Amino acid sequence: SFFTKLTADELWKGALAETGAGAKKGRGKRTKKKKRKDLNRGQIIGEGRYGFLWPGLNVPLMKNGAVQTIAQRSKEEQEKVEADMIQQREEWDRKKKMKVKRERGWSGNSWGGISLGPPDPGPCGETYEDFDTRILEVRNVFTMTAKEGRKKSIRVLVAVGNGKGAAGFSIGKATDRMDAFRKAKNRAVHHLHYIERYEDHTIFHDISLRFKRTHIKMKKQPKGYGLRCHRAIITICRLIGIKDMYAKVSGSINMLSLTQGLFRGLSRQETHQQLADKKGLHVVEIREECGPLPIVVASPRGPLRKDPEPEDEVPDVKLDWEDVKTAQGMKRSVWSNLKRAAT
Amino acid sequence: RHTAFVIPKKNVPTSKR
Amino acid sequence: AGSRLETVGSIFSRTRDLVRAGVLKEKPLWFDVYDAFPPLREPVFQRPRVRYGKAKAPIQDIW
Amino acid sequence: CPICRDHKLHVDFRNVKLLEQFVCAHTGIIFYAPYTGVCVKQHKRLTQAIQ
Amino acid sequence: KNRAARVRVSKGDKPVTYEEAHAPHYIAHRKGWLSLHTGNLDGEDHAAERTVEDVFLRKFMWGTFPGCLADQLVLKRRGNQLEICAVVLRQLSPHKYYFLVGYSETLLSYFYKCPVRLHLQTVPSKVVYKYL
Amino acid sequence: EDSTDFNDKILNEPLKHSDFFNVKELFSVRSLFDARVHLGHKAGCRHRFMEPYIFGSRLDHDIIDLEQTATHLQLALNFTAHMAYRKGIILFISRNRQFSYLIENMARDCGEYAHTRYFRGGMLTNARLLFGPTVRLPDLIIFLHTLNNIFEPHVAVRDAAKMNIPTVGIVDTNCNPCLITYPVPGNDDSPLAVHLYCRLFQTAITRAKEKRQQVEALYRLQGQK
RNA sequence: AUAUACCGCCAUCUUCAGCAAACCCUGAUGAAGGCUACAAAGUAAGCGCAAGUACCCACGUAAAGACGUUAGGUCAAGGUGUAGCCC
Ligand SMILES: [K+]
Ligand SMILES: [K+]
Ligand SMILES: [K+]
Ligand SMILES: [Mg+2]
Ligand SMILES: [Mg+2]
Ligand SMILES: [Mg+2]
Ligand SMILES: [Mg+2]
Ligand SMILES: [Mg+2]
Ligand SMILES: [Mg+2]
Ligand SMILES: [Mg+2]
Ligand SMILES: [Mg+2]
Repeated sequence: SFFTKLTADELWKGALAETGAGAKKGRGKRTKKKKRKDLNRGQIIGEGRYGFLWPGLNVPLMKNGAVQTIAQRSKEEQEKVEADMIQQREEWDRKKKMKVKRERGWSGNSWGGISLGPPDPGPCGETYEDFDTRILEVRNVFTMTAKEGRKKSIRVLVAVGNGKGAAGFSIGKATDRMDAFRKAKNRAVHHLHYIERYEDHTIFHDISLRFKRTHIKMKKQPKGYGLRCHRAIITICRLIGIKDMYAKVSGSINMLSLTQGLFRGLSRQETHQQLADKKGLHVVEIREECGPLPIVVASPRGPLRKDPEPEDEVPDVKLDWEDVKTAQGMKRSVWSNLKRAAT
Repeated sequence: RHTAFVIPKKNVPTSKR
Repeated sequence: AGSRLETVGSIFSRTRDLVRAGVLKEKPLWFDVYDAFPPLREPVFQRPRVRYGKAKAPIQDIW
Repeated sequence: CPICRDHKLHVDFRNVKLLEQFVCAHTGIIFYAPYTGVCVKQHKRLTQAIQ
Repeated sequence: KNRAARVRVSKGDKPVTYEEAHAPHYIAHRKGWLSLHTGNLDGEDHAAERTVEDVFLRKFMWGTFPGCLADQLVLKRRGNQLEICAVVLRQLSPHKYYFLVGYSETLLSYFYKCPVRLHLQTVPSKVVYKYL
Repeated sequence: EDSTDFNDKILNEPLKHSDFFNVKELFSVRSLFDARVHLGHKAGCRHRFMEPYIFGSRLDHDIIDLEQTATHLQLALNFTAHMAYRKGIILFISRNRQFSYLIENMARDCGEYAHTRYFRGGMLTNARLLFGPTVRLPDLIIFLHTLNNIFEPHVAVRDAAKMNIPTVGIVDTNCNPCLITYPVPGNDDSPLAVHLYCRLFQTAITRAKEKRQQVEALYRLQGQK
């Protein structure tokens, strides 16, 4: 009857079943979720099936300076309004269904390598338009509770960089994935590192550190070598601005230890000026391309030492078998020096 | 098919003291 | 912005680099005073460790 | 691929500005196909135009 | 737990009105009544006929002013007269409001054989009491 | 066109002199020795990063070398005087209840701020919420006592470094001076020494504040004519 | 038909006192965690308790009583998603 009729809000609230026991603990499949539709969007007050034209409501009150009278559309004319209304509905529905093209990361369904944009602007006139955010890891962590039981939480690792030596990472934890992206992104700009770059394209020297159980052996390379490193390192290096470098990860491939160890070793690298000041000597660069010419890249600001460093017949420096095995043509691997895309 | 995820429009705080 | 990495470097080094990178549009008021009249030791965090074996403190008794 | 998706990009020996994008500016070496993504047919036509 | 006429708490972005923010145990302490007639007084009659008229009026005005009602109706009866008081949004043009006022007043006077008068109070946006 | 002259003459000029405010005449090594500024804690309490400043241990009682204190205190007073000349916010922190009254009075006397009470977590690293978005944090934090009541470093020492705030601190023989930008090695327990420190920082600040009013009046008067 | 799709109205713990957005910090930036008043990292809008109010007061009794828990109860109040019947 007419007294057993509810409102749209009550009908959709019960039809969607958004708030229910099933939603609470992963008890409902999302393959075919029901979707709310507004059935009043394209409705005009005064338009009915009979095709009546109400002056002042459906149609203009006055025509040619005189008040109109009650009129009713003809069958042919009213049938053309229903079909044109349908086309509007289909057009609206079609546009919503269409999906805008997206840019994938490392994998199609992987969050890693996806950009989150610049961090949110600060209240006190602070902006980070020159920074870029890139996701490294999105984990779904669970915790047993007394009442709810097994509740789902999101842990997100992101890195931010301006491309000119400034970069940082952070962790975001929340129940919604969109809230974890904001926290990590906005908190990474308050924990920024400054990475020194040799000629603005690579590190000053070969780095070989170990964070906990993760081993990272980076190498300095010339221009045009490109980035031949772990995909996560390639994301961070672009953020820092390192064009050319080689890196190998051994041990545990934990993203957080690989991220916390990379920023640690790239911040503790000695430049050529520091080396000169520390030893009061000239740092001379020798290149095969330039032959025997000595290129002075740094000189001490203080008193230049008059005595040379004592030559060492043999140096007691720990070597790496992986590097010695490669130079002597003994490291056979069908996965090294493979043709890949530009990084 | 991949899961379709796009950045949602940021909300504006409604409740102010 | 800034940098809350108290363990990494010192305030002078962290501010000197970010100001040169562009992150900090204006350098802090104290920055000029530190460069002109710096301290004897750069304030870098260092973790205290325990002495082991035969290592001993240099402190001598005043007799 | 980059050369086949645009019909206005003509691999000719007179189009030096397009051939410089497939040669390293630091080593003067023609990139392999997987680097740029071009097909074997166009990579073989670039090498001839670059030579 | 009790559910009747209660808006459950949310993250904080849900705006509720004064009437919608109070439960039934405040109906005579912090709230009034949306309808005022004599049917329910001691020794009065026709309480079942005034109630059906109220239920129909709220649905008639809700579908006759779609999307324009900020708050619930306040129905008033004084003798023969019936006064409908409503708060409405300013989105709709005045021409359409005057039309619906002259149409609704007249139709409801011939349906309930009584003089019906409708008093609109436009507001820019739905008055917000607090955010639950 | 007029700012460059104002900045160069007023701000840059003091930074060109070794002792613009002459804070070396405010104290001496004998003035510190009479205030028991060399008396430290026992050897068992000694901290490992205060060994360079320890002259020795007389009968298990560390003696702080006053020759370094004078050199360390000169840099702190000059830095403290320059930041007051620049109209900087100086905050005094001390959790020793015995001297809480004295420190609060001096701050009011020298037109500066104090916090001798329990440090609520977030004063500095969360000031926007606690005070407001447009809040201005201190430009210089002076630690008269770097340790708390359970003999551990004050939380502000670590929180002031996160906010890139320069710190001045009176470190004893059981204190950590690693995050203190300008550390003065001296006794922080005797009441005869804390009265000296307070009197010295209060004198350097009042001088600097009055020194800028003299430089401005000259510029203002000279500028008109 | 399905209360194991739901709204709606409830039971129960509740003869409880906690829930929680947004920040901050710790743990080497692991899951996690976050107090000491002679105080040692927490600050907190909002909801609830509380307070008010009703009945004969300040008392007491009502009422109220969050978030959650038990896929608790109810498709047979009514409405309704899905599926099914239509001589
Ligand atoms: K239910
Ligand atoms: K039913
Ligand atoms: K049903
Ligand atoms: Mg795929
Ligand atoms: Mg009950
Ligand atoms: Mg002491
Ligand atoms: Mg149930
Ligand atoms: Mg009571
Ligand atoms: Mg009860
Ligand atoms: Mg109560
Ligand atoms: Mg059941």
